[PDB]
This record gives sequence, structure tokens and C-alpha cells, in this order.
Amino acid sequence: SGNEGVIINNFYSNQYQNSIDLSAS
Amino acid sequence: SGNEGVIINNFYSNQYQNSIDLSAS
Amino acid sequence: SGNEGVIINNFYSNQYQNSIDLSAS
Amino acid sequence: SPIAVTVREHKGCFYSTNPDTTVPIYGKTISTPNDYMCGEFSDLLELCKLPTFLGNPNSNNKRYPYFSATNSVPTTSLVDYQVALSCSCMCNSMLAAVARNFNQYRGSLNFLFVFTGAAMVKGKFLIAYTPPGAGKPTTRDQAMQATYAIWDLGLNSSFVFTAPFISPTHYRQTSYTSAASVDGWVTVWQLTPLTYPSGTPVNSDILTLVSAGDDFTLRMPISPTKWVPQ
Amino acid sequence: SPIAVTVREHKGCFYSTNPDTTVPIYGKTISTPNDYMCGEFSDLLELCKLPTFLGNPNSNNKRYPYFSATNSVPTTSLVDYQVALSCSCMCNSMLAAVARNFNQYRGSLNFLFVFTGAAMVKGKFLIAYTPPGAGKPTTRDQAMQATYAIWDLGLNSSFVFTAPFISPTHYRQTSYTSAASVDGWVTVWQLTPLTYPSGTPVNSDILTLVSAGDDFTLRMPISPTKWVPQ
Amino acid sequence: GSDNAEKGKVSNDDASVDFVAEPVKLPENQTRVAFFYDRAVPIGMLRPGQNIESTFVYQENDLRLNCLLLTPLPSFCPDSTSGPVKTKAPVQWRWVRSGGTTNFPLMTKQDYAFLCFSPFTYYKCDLEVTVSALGTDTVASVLRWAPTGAPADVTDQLIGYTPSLGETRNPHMWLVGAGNTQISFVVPYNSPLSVLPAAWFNGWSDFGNTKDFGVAPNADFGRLWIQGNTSASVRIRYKKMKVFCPRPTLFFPWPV
Amino acid sequence: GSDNAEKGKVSNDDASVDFVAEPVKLPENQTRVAFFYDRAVPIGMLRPGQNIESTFVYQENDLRLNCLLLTPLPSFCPDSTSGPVKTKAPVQWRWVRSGGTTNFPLMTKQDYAFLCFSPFTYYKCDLEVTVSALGTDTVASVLRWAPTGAPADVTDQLIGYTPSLGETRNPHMWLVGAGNTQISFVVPYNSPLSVLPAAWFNGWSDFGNTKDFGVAPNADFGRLWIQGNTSASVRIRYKKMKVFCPRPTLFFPWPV
Amino acid sequence: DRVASDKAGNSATNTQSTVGRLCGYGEAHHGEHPASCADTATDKVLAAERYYTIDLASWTTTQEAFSHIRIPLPHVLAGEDGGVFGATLRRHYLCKTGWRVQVQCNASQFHAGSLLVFMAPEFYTGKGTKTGDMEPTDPFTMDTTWRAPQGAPTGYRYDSRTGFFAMNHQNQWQWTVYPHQILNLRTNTTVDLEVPYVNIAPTSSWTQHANWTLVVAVFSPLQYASGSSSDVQITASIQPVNPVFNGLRHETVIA
Repeated sequence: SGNEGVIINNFYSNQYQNSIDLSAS
Repeated sequence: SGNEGVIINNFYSNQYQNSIDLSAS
Repeated sequence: SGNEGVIINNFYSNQYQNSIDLSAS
Repeated sequence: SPIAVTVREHKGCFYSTNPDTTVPIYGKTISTPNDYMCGEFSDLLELCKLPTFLGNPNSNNKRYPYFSATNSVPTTSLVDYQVALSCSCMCNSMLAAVARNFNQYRGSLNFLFVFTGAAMVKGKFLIAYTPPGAGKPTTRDQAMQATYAIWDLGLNSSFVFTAPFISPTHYRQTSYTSAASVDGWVTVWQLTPLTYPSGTPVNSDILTLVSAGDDFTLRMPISPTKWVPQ
Repeated sequence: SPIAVTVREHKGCFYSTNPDTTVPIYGKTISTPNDYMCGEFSDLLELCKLPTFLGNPNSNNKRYPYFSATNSVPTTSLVDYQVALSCSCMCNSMLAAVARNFNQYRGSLNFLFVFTGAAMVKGKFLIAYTPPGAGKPTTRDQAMQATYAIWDLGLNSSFVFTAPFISPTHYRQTSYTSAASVDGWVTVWQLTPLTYPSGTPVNSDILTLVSAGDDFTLRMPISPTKWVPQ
Repeated sequence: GSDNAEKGKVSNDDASVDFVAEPVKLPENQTRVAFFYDRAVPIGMLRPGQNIESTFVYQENDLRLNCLLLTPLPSFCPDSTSGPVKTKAPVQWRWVRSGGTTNFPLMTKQDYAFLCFSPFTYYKCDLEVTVSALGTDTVASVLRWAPTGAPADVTDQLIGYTPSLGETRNPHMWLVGAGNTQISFVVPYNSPLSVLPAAWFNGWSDFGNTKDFGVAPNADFGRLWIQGNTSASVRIRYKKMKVFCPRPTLFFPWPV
Repeated sequence: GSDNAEKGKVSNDDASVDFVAEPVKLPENQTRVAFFYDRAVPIGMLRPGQNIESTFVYQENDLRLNCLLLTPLPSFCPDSTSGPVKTKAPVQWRWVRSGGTTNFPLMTKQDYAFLCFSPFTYYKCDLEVTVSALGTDTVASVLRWAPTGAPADVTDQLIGYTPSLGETRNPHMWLVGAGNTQISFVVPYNSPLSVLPAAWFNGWSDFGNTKDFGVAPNADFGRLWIQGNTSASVRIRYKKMKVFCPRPTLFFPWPV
Repeated sequence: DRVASDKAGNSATNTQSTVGRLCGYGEAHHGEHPASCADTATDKVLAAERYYTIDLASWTTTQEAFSHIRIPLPHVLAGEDGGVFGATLRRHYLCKTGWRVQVQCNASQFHAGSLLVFMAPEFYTGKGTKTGDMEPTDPFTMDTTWRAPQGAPTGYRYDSRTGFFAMNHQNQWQWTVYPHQILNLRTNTTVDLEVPYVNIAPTSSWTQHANWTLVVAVFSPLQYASGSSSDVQITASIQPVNPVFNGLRHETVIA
């Protein structure tokens, strides 16, 4: 969706690379 | 468990990267 | 056996990385 | 052939919190076996639920693990804790000691009261929690309008009072860093006077401890403003 | 396309013990065949189990591969080895020579005694191991209270005495680096006098060797304080 | 609500118990011993007493040493009725101490964070060490490490014009050249002990029970010696940390 | 307990044999010939006698050479009734020797660790070499290597203003530029011999049996020549090491 | 169910006001032999596995919040009062054990006050600074007089200076984090505790380390109306749980 176009795009785990989305309810 | 979030996280063998856990008994 | 603990440990072919062991007889 | 690489602008940089490991220089070393050990734990959070003592200030201003009550109904409150980890009467509880190493919290605080006056003594107290918006309560009557519970003395020595987590935001800052100062108050009042017989110490002491309730959590590990023990 | 890379703070750094290999500059070179060879070994530990000589000091203070006994029961001990790799009477045994290249040890030490007095000679000795806590033994009687074994002379020339590995910790430091100095003592006493007939050399010599026992291990390869042979 | 503290414990409630309310709990992991201590923190710094071409020698200067002890606990040149003996390798101290008149800096080295907050009696882990340059000049430096209890081998240069510290089979590091400025690495729990004392060791360190009470022997991760042209900030990081038998944290001053 | 040393050997016991006790053994690998010797150690250093633009020439200076012999054993400019002949390439010596009056440094180069501790008669392996810069100036250096027994080809510059050492089909290395300061690499067991003498070779090196007794011929891993603006510390590392026929280690001084 | 009895060899405790037995770290010493010792251990000595009942202290109206007494282990039972247990202990290099304790103290329904009774690992038992060596005094001896709390619990330095703090610091405001129970005059005359074996090593060189400490501390001051029995003692029944001994030798002269 955003301005990111790299295939090997993992290296750092997802949960580290980004804030964790979680729904209150 | 700890503060480590890298996928390709091996390179150095486990036994070299960390003290070896072993139970006396 | 020796002091080497790296997984991806090939890059250079074996025969180049080490003297070639061969038995006279 | 060599692999071509693009070297990122941030090179040679060191990260105190880097999510990755570094080079091992003494491999294959066995870690001295400790299978015999007991008492082990994994989550700082647990330490938080162990009730520890609140520091109650005296006129000459020195602290006690408790507060006192007697055969009277003090027009004002007996003690009043400000629901706020940063808050000072907790300065030295395990709860606060752990909390100051984290940026935010969520959930219930549990206030534990223990009656140590004589078996022959009786009476009732009114413990309350007042949320912000209308200012802190100045009378039992007002307090009684917020969240409260009546504590009756008797065979059972203690009482666990829960300050509910009532808030606009999913989380709350753990520290008085700038000034919205608080998240409401916990106030303790006499409902009825401590009553008793002749031959009994007229002034009873009530131990006051605090701890994180069940719902409770902390997050974002940080450093407190450095300090020096007295 | 080039692969983007994050260059770690520790770059250009050289590691004496780096767990990895480096660049090969003379490849495909056959290693001169040595299939004819015998006597090969893989573990330094084995060298450790080969019994070698203990250096016993003389009054004029010079060393012998042994100690002497005779037709008497010396009120004090005949010899006394301090169970401690760093220890000096072992200074020159293969056991110690290997051990000084490692930081810690575990397991049994085996003390080997060989009687070289005349066939016509007899007698009995009391070899003992005393753990710390109550100080080193000053009399056969005390020694006899710790771990011990009686050695009887006869047809069979020798005796293997095992100093048991009794310790608080799973491992023990191999070196006198600062000072807890030791792990107990091995003391040798006469139980009964060396007895014999006229025409026999009254003073018999007992060869004293030491070695790592079966249980025994070493770990963490290191460097000893550098030295110069006399 | 109603309970009894006497028995050693009490109901650990949430709002829903005493009132018409409920549990507001959300998932959350950041409060774990392991994760939490798994971040870098400075314990002291290293200052070279000598060149990369000479024989190394213990050296102090304005509380700075050319050698340091790998432990969270406080350390320094050994103390003496007559003052700390600065011609020697640092050892574990039993208290923190001001470098001089005012509180700071400190004469002693240590993980102040870990001290102000170690809610436990014993711990263990591997130690990740980072050595960062404090200066801007093309660097020429050698670093030697050794496990707790090992010989300092602080002997003379065997080969002239080269660093004595580099002359060992022990793990040593060689850093030199423009842009080459930081050393990073990890060492194993190398102690003879099963676990380490987070704060205090209620016993004597010698069989004669006359010395160093409160300090457990070999209760550290070894040490560092430096040599060359560059001073460096030294930080440690608790790897795969484990803690046992909970205990009280450092006291905090009550507001006047 | 009871036994007989005479026969060449004895029962190798543990506590459980003579007493109501038992085997306390734990797994452990760090004591293996291969693993143990598989770590880097300094044997000497290299000092350039000349520029990167000139014809190379053997050169000594305060015991430092612009060329060195790859062997654990002691080496130096060839000795002579009249003193070591310094206008020549180093060779294997039969003993270690003080650079001057006091014991250190040493005139000779060698793996002191390996000498003080080589519990075996013969060995073999590949050799991993590391050449580290002792100085901080932008480096400009050339390094030449050659297998045991090969011609030194220490001849004249063919191409003006360039390094003579670089003028060969032999394995050579070119290092230059800011931040570019260390050379690392590995060479094969290149000796004509099946195995090497760890210490002594009980025979003459010449058919006439008149010369160099105790030293086996081509019992080394070749050599290094250097040229350019930078001096360097040289360390070796035993790769896939193998040892044979156990023997006594270097004597250790009995306490006064 | 507030009435309980506990037997151990030829000894037996008994109480009519118990509030249960708090078992630290949720587990007990099982008497396993130490993997660090080769010699077969001496264990299961009935004569040594019982309650040794002794005097702790006299509680008075004078003592204030957090005043306390420290009892070191095994040390306090290493001598005479330890009977066969102490006698066997004195002749071994190493000992590994747990503890089971009952602290006793009665008053009346007209008395007020409360105690914090607990057990802590590696807790400072030093009495004072030894003039000369820069070390503590009598670490391994039980407090014979109540100990005053530190207003600022920063511990004790031996260098005769002040500032910052010592590793022997103990912050009483948090003492309830240790395995414990509260002895409240209006509720109960006894407390029952139990702890496993913990330590920096598989077994212990007891001769030089008091790994566990039994601490009795005041929470709310003793109080009573005139006429009410003024004399109040605190005693205790201490029992070694599954003691295991290794490294037999000539006897350590505790004496």
C-alpha cells in the first residue's frame, strides 16, 4: 500500500519492524 | 523470548552463538 | 571438529578452502 | 563471483537496542548446570502483583507502614492515595519500583488493608475511588457518590480494595513528567467509629499495602530520571 | 540489482578466535599423504590420564620422583599433595602441563604409588583425602576420619589412589589466580612400620606419580601466565 | 473485597469482583525479564595506559583504567585502609563510590540501571559486550578478553614493537584504520558457579572467613584489557537472561 | 586401589572404585587437539625495508625483518660463529634467544604458546595467516608469499616505480587506501614431508651429516616478504590440526 | 481447622490458631544428592530431622515499625542446640538442605500489634563494622537485640565513609515480596513457613556461608492497656528439611 518496493523485504521480523496492530474490543 | 527480531538469525551455529545449556543430573 | 561454527560455511569450494587429503597407498 | 551490494547511509552505526545479535568469540562453552534451582521467574509483571507497603507520612513527617484510627469519626479522610504510579506514598512499593521502568500502564490497582488493632475492637470504614472531572472529594458524602465499598471489621482481618481502571485512553502514562497530573483519588473514611471495651488500646493501626490488580499491565521499557538513595 | 546492506558498527574488526574461515590463496593443493603413520591422537584429555611424576622436595630442597620410608612410624605425614592443579609438586606432570591451558576442571585425580624397596620388605600405609572446612589434618587419626584407603605392601608393587571430586560447584578453577586457595589435601601416612630382615636396605623409596582419573574433564581454553624454563 | 493478609497472601482482584464492572486487560509482552534486560547499557570506559607497540601495564588516571571487570556490580582497583591500590586490576566492590567531593562522577564502575532495579536474588545469562571509541583519530587498538578466574598474564612483550596484550591464545581483538572504530561481541556464561548473586552474597570469600564478606568468588564474566591509541566507552547487554528468588529493589527517597 | 605400574600401565580409576561413591563426569568437548589449536596467535612481525615503488632487499632493524618464516618453531637470520647473518632470509633455529641483555624481547620469532605446550612428536595442518597493521597512516603495502622450498626470486624491479615483490606468478597481495589495513588468508600444508616435527628432528639436514642437526628440511609453511609503508603484526592459526606420538612438554620451573 | 499438629522424628509442634503453611517458591527440599559431589552422601538421619525449638526474642511496646531480628542458617543450629543435626553438620564440608519453620507468639484479645515473619535468601546478617579490616562482624550469629530500621535503607559500608549505597542493602518497604506470613495478635499465635534449597551452587560450603535467613520484623507496635499481661515472648521451632551431607572429615570446631 505504501512507498515500499523491495522483495527480500523481511530480514527483521514483522512484529519488530512495525507497531503491532491490535483491536481493543 | 528476548529482544531479538531477525529472521535469517542463524549464520553462526547455535552452539557457538550461545552458552550450551546442560543439566547436571 | 575444529573451532568453526558457521552454517553458510561453503562459499569457496572445499577443495580450494582446504588442502586435499589423499592416501598414498 | 562477488555479490554487488548497496551500502546504506546508516553504516557503522551502533544501536543500544538493536534487535539482533553479534559475533561470538568463545563458542562451545557449556553453561554451568543449574538444574537444582528453585524460585525462578519470567515476567517482571508478577513482581507487580505482590503487595508491598505504602509509606504514610507523619506530622513530624516520617513514614509508617500504616495508619491509625480510633473511637471517632474524623470529619475529614483518614488517608488518601492518589491513583498514580509516579505518586509518592508508593515511592517504595515493588509495584512503583517496577512501574518506573516502563512508560505506560493499563488496568486495576489493588489496595490492601490489614487491621492490626485488638480482636475486641470493631467498626466500619468507607473506601472510595474518585475519577477526575469534578475535583477531588472533600467529604465522605461526596466520596460516597463515586466508586466505593464498605469495609466491616470482624473475624476476617483484611480487605482488598480495587481502584477500577476508568479512563478515556486505552493506556496511561506512568510518570509525572510535565503536569494532566492525575487519574483520580483513593480515599479512606470512617463510616462508624472504632468501638471497643475498657482495657483496650484506643488507637488501632491499619497496615496499608498496594499492588497491581489482575487486569494490570505495563509497557515500553525505559529509564527513570536517575536517583540517589537519600 | 544490488542488495542493500546495513553495515554493523563492528566492522573491519579482527577476532583471534573468530568461529569462521578466511580466504584461500593456493587452492587444489594436495596434502602430502601420511597414511603410513601411527601414534595419532585427538583429545588433549588423554595425555592427562597418563601418569607422570610428582616432584618431591628435599631438605637441601631439590626434587625426587619419589619419597622414602623406613622401619618407623613418623608421628607426622610422609608426604602431602594439595589437590590443586596449580599446586607445585605437580608443576611438571603432563596432567598439570595440560591443565594450565584451561580455565576449569571437574572430576577425579588419581594418585599412583609404586613401591621400589626390596622384595623382602613389608608394611602398610594410610593414604587419605581431606576436604576443606575443618582445616588440613595434622595427625593420622584426624586424616583417618576423612576419605581414606589402606595400602598393603606385598607381591603387587603398586597402588592407585583416587582423590574424589567432592565440591560445592560443578566445576573448579584450575589456577591460583588470587587466593579460596584450595580444594583439600591428599596425605600419606605410615600405618605400620616398614619391616624387614637383616641384610636389607633399611630405607625404601616409593615412586610418586599423578594423573587425571576417569571422571575427569577440562574446559575453556586459555593462556597461562608466561614463563621461562629456569 | 474481604480477606486475610496473615496467611502469606491475598486475593489478587480486578474491578469486576466487588462491583458491577469488568476486566479491561489487553495482551502485552514487553514486561518480561529476558526481553527487558536484553538491551545495551554503559558500565564504564577504557583508557589505554600505553601504545600499540609496547608492553602493557596496569594504569589509572582520573579514575580511568586500562582494564575492566565484566560485572553489573560495582568495581574498582582494590580498596585499602590506605586507599584503592591503583597498580592493580579492578575487582568487585561492595558499594558504589563518588570519584570525589560531589556525588559524580563515580570512582566505581557498574551497571547503575541494573543496580537501581534488580528485583531478584540470583541471575544468569550470556554477556554481549560493546566497545565504542570516544575519539576521532584514525584508531590503532588492541583488546584482550579472559574468562572469570583466568591468569592475567600481564607479562612482557615477547616480540618488540608489538602489543603485549595481543600475545596470547585467549580471545583477542585487533582494530585499526580510518572508519574502523567499534568492537562488538558476545561471551558465554563462564562462571564456575551455577548462578550469580544479583546483589549480595551472605558469606566469606575465603576458607578462613576473614575476607571480602558479601562477595561471591568468580561471580563475574571475566575481563578486558586494552592497549593502543584510543579510549572507549564500554557497554554490556544481558543475553538470554534468567532470574530467581525475588527480592526488594533499591530504596527510593521519600519526598521532603 | 591395588595394582602394578611395572607393566607399562595402570588402572585409570574414578571415586566409585575404592569407595561408596560415584562417577561425576559431564559431557565436554573443548579439550580437543583440533579445536584447541584452532585459534590465532602472534609469531612475529613484519617491517618494510623499502617503499612500494622500489626493488626489495633483505633488511633487518632492531631484530625486525622485512621477511618472515612461517613456522611455529624458532627462527631468524641464519646464525654464525661471528653473529647472525642479517643480509639474509630467516631460517629455522634450534633454540630461542633474547634480543639482548635482559630476557625480552626475543631476537627469534616463534609461537611461544605452541612451544611451551606441544604434547606431541609430529603434527600437521593447514595454516591460516593474519597480517595486521601496527600503524595509523593511510596504508600502501605489498605482500608476497611462497611455499616451503621455493625460490626467493629476490631480484630487481622489472617495471620502474613499482614493487619488485609484486612481480611474480606466486600468490601476492596488494593493500592500499584509508581504512584498508589488514590482510588475512589461508595456505595449504605445503611440505614435501608427510608430517612435521613439533620440536626436534634427531638427524642431520645434509647428506654429509655435517650440518644443522635437529632440524628437518622444508619443515615449514613457506614464507612472507613485505614492502611498502607499513609495519605489521603477524599471527598464525592451526587449521584442521593433527597430532601424533605423544611426548613431554616444556619444563616448568620448580618454586624456590 | 485452625487446630493443627506437625510431627518430626521425636518432636511435635502444635497450634490452635493456625492460618496455614506458606510454602516458598511453591516447593520443597526433596533431599536429592548433589551432582557436584562424587562421594555417596550421608542422608536421612532421623535423629537430625526434627524440630529444634528455641528462644527468639522479647517483644515490647518500645519496638517500632520495621525493627527486626535476623536468624542465620544453618549457622544458628550448627552448634549445641542443633543436637545430632549440628553434630553431623560440623563434620562435613558440604551441606544442602531446606527449612521448615514455625514461629510462636501469643498475647490476648485485648492486645494490639503485628509481626512480619519471613524467609530470605542471601539476606545481610552482619552485626557491625570490624574496626581495622574493613569487614563485618558476626555475620553468622543470631541477633540478640532488636535491630532498628534504616530511615533510608542504603545498607552498610565498611570503609568508614558514607554516600550512595552498599550491596548489603535491604529495603524493608518491600519485605513482603519474600516468602512470608503475618503474625497478627488478633488473628493467630503462630505462623508456618517452609523453604526449598537455593544457592549459587548445587550444594553448600556451609562453614562459610549463611545462604538462608529467618527474619522476624515488627509491623505495627505492640500495645496493651495497663493490667494486661505485659510480658510477651517470641519463640520458634526450626526444622531442617531433608538435610544432605557430603565430604565427611575431621570436625570443624564451631565451638
